[PDB]
Amino acid sequence: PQITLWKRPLVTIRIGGQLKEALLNTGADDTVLEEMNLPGKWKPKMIGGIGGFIKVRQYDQIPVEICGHKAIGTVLVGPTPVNIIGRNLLTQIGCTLNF
Amino acid sequence: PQITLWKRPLVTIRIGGQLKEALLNTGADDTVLEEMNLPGKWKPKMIGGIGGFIKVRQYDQIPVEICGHKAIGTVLVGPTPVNIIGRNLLTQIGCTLNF
Amino acid sequence: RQANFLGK
Repeated sequence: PQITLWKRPLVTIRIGGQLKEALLNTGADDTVLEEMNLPGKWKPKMIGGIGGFIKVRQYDQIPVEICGHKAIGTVLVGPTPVNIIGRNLLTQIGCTLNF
Repeated sequence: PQITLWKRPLVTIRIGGQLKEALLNTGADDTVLEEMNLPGKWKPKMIGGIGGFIKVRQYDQIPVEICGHKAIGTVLVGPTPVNIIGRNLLTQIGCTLNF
Repeated sequence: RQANFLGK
């Protein structure tokens, strides 16, 4: 697909048959999802942006289906206003910026 | 050019004769640079991120060259962790996301 | 991690 930047680059992802809308975010090193219950061991982590830091839980080797593409990696869960797909998963689906 | 996301997408930009490192951020609506002076009148605005709600200075119609592609639009200046090129300037240089 | 997301 070719996604233009006139609008926020929102696409549908699927995590364990829970389907949500998330932002394709080249400005994010990590993927951060608003509250969901993921299984497995989760470790506390702090991540910052504009405004400061939020506490999130880091879940490792979590399958994420982004637009037909099978993604598997680290997913952070916390009080993020919008769901974010970061560079960790973006690189796995073969995503680039082209101009 | 084509930019992969294994590393953060930092590029050199020229703004007011000055060269800076900035990050191509498709998860940012707007372009925010770290503290600096620029030519103008400016309106104060508030914008929010993962952390919350900062105060920035808004400059309108400012020329910025990104990897030599010419843009002219809004540029906010404030307490951003890194220089960020948002979607308002990314669209002008015809930047897209592909996979 | 700095997931520099922004709206406004």
